[PDB]
Amino acid sequence: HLEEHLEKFVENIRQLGIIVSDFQPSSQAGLNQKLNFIVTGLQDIDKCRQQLHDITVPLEVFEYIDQGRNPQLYTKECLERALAKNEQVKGKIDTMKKFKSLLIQELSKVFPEDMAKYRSIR
Amino acid sequence: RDNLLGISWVDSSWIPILNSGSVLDYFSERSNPFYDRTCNNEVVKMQRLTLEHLNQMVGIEYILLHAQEPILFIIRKQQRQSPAQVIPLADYYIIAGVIYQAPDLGSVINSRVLTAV
Amino acid sequence: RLSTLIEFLLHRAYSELMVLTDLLPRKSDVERKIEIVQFASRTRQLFVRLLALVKWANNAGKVEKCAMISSFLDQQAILFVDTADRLASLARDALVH
Amino acid sequence: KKVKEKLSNFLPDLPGMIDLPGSHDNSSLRSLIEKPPILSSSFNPITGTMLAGFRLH
Amino acid sequence: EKLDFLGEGQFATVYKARDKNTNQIVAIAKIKLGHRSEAKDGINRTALREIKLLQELSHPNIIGLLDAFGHKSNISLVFDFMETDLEVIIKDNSLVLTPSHIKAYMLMTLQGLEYLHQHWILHRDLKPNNLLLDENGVLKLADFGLAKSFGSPNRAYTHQVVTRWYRAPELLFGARMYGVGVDMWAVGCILAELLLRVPFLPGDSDLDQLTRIFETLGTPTEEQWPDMCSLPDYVTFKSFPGIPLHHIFSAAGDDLLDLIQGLFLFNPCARITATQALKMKYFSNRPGPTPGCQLPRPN
Amino acid sequence: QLEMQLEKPKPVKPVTFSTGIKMGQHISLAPIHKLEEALYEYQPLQIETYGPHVPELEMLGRLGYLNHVRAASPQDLAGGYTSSLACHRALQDAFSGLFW
Amino acid sequence: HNSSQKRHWTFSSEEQLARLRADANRKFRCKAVANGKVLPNDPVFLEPHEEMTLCKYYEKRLLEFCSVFKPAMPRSVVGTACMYFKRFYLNNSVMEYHPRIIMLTCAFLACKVDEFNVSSPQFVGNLRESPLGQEKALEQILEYELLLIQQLNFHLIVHNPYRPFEGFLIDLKTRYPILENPEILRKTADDFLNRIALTDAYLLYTPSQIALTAILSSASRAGITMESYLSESLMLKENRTCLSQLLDIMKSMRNLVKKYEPPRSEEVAVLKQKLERCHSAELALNV
Repeated sequence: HLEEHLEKFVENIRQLGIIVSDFQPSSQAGLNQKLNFIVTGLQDIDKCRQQLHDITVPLEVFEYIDQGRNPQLYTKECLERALAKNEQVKGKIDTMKKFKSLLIQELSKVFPEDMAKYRSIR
Repeated sequence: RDNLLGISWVDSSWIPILNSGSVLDYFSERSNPFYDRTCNNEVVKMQRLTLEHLNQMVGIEYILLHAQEPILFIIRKQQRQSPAQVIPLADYYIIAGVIYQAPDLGSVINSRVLTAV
Repeated sequence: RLSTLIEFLLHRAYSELMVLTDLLPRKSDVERKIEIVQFASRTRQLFVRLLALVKWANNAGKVEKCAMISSFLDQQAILFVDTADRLASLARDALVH
Repeated sequence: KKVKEKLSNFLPDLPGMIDLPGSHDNSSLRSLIEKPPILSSSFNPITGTMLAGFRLH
Repeated sequence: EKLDFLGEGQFATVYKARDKNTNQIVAIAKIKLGHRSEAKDGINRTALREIKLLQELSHPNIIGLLDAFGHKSNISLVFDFMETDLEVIIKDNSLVLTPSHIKAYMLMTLQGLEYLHQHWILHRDLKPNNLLLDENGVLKLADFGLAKSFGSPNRAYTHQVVTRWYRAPELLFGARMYGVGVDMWAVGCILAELLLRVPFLPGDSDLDQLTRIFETLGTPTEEQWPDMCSLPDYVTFKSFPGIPLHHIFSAAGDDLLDLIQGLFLFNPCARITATQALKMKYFSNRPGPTPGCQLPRPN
Repeated sequence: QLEMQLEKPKPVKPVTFSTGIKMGQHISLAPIHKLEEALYEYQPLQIETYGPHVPELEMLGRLGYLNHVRAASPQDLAGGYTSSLACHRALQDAFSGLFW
Repeated sequence: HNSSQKRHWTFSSEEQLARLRADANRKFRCKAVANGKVLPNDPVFLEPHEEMTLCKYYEKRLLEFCSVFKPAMPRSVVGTACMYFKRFYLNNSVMEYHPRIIMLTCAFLACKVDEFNVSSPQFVGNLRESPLGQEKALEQILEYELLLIQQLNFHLIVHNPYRPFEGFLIDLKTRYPILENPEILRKTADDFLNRIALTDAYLLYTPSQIALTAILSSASRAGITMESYLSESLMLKENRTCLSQLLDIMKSMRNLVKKYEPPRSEEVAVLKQKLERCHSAELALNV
């Protein structure tokens, strides 16, 4: 929440500081370093806010961030693996359904009275 | 321990589960007269991982020499002074899951002549 | 777990900045500007990857539900294989004797 | 929908090459998320020596 | 002249370089503390102990406080730069692991321990690390922060100070008094690691670590040193059938088998002594301890 | 690459086989290796002093007396630190020096 | 101390100490004159013997302060502190660092080295001072703690004459039955030891020999002489030679003890007023 906007303002101040210290400056460019230290202090306040927030994140998010993609791709892949497991399990249960139907067909062919009493009892 | 040439050691369970990969393990079953705890294959199993470590730490390394898939699996005992330096100590051959020590061309002949004469 | 990583990132950033400020008067100032902008690139990369994290913090709970789904379906697959396994252990071990 | 949305539209506002991977960055500081750094010292206040060190040219 | 910034430390910061004087390489320490209180306790106890103990302990297997100054608030301690450390060396994937070399490392560590025990000053906290290897490879012991003297007068002896993994069994109980036992059991766990290649007993926190030590050596016998439960804090641990040393590290030469059995012996009284261990015939054997000229070096 | 690289030059000559066909191709054997480096720094006597002397185990009147300010005590004895360690430290330290 | 370390810091004979104290007095005098705050040889500058007398009376007061510490204190810690204090003024002058700051600091550093693990409330409770004034002193204590080690050459271990005493008495309970139940000997020896500690004995003589001489003086005072014990030590190297050295050291120790006396308070207050005025004089260091 607020940690995002705070660290974003910190990163933009860091970029402006890199731009200013990249350029020769008559004005006291120590204000850039002071704003960087104040951003570190506000990040400590945001770390208190992160103790308030208590986010738990898996490591593969960190690793896909290392690959430089969206973590949204990790969300799509977790959703895709969920649907892959659900597809496989529904397919196994569907083959068991077809096999049970075939078995009761063939046993009703070969044993009439017994499968009749079974279809009665169910 | 009287005469290592005159000892044979075996075990039925390991017999059906025997393959080129497991021959060293069968020699390693422990309580086997031919092999010893001092061998470094033991220090490797105690530690972790078996790779080019026999070329790194050089010493007593029992290694398979020649292998026939069903039964024949010959093992050689080497003493390394350094990498790329091998000194052969002895040879133990396993026939039908039965381990024997390869007789010297000369100790065998001496005993043989003695019995005949 | 992201709170601990946030605190550790802020600590490592402040400590590396302290080392940079310590060597700042020490380093030759013209190339020290280059070292400063290199360090600024380091901090920007740390902070943008933390920004990616706090972006994904909205999408955390759906991945938690996906982990629940995946565990459940893996459990049912192990149930199928266990049923077939116990039937094989019936048909080849207990009935032969 | 397309899920190859760049690491931009995601991290878009920050300047610099945000998309660039950690291996390409070659930064010791970046290697930190994978293994957490130890909090050896608490954050300290800014000092005059730092400003004297910088001050540009 | 500070020339390098190896990094910060647990209660210190280190820089590697040549001093105001000679060009020789040395590691320079800068004092680290929480000075925020307007009532600071001045310097920390760990620092005070470490500096004087290192200065006094001068041995080919002990590092020493050489030069020492402190014009500013800063206090500077001078210790010789070393190559690396045994711990990371054996921690890394087998680059060239070797027992004739493991035995040489053990010999240097034991000679250092004998000198420290003779000087009448226990090394309170040998941990796997905190042991340093130099370029020649002579290994001298280093971290001395937690050490204390051990003597006849009764005094509050510090407790639970040692790390859980290397805590002595008597310390794990909750014992108010102690002896060379802590250092001996700990060298013992470091040897264990060199042979096994991974840490011997893993304890997440006090009780779990005590349980795992007991599982590794079995329940201590009643004959061992009865009063093992009569020390101040004891909990009957699981009645393990017990495993021979042969079980945990599967094998090696039996002389090594004997040193291990001996450092381990449970009665603190019988834990083998430094002189006793050197005198063990294992050191004087056909396998030769490495001179250190051929000692293994990684990167 | 025909010149600087092997370019199958080693393919032309293989000398039948000396690894699979037969391991009796060794013939040219050699050794004569030496090192002469064993049993180094076994000796543990580094004893130093500028003082008189005292033995490690007491088994004497001092052990028989077994008396300190508080003598010895049982519960802490588990702690180890048998008074033995005690008198040894005490005497050794006292004897240390005596003649600058 | 076969443990070396103090082998370097064992000044050998009376004159060297006298000379060193004198030289530091000169050093401060000169630095100040050169700075040129004052014309040379003004009234304020002190004299070394007067400085030593002020130091001894104030040190007896410091020993009383160590004794009245609310938590029980091992004799080792008190001794460590006194030694540290004497050795500190062998390098500098009384004026450069006021004796009160030095005494309190030696005490805290000493406690930290000797592992007494003092509680912070216990230390503040013992001092009879206003909390604000005690905190002002504590701020100085911090800076002067680092300053102490700098001028102490970082040599912190101090050999305390106790351990040897317990040890010789155990040897007494075992090797010689000629004397018996030597505990009267124990208290008298303690009395001789405090008087020995007030002298430069710690600096000159070996501490083990100091304990042996205290035991010998106690024995002579009560009716026993240890020729036979001296004879067991003669059962050793140097053949006859060891005994003459032991006797000479014992005689010199007896002479210093008989000559040493507490400085009179009337004289001490005059000196105090002078020194107070002295530190109230303008030093000021640097910008």
